[PDB]
Amino acid sequence: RICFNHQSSQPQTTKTCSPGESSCYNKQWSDFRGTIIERGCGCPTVKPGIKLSCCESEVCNN
Repeated sequence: RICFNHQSSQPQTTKTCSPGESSCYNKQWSDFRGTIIERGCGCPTVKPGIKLSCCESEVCNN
């Protein structure tokens, strides 16, 4: 699996996940500086106040 791993609206970058990892994620939250969108491999656990979206297809997390 290959997932996007760039932050927000910055230029696209991708990452090849560990073998057997089938998910990608999109996490979004706000902080004192602005709105952040983090992307990566896997499907992390839900943390309060953070929006999370997981998908299981190639570069599915834009």
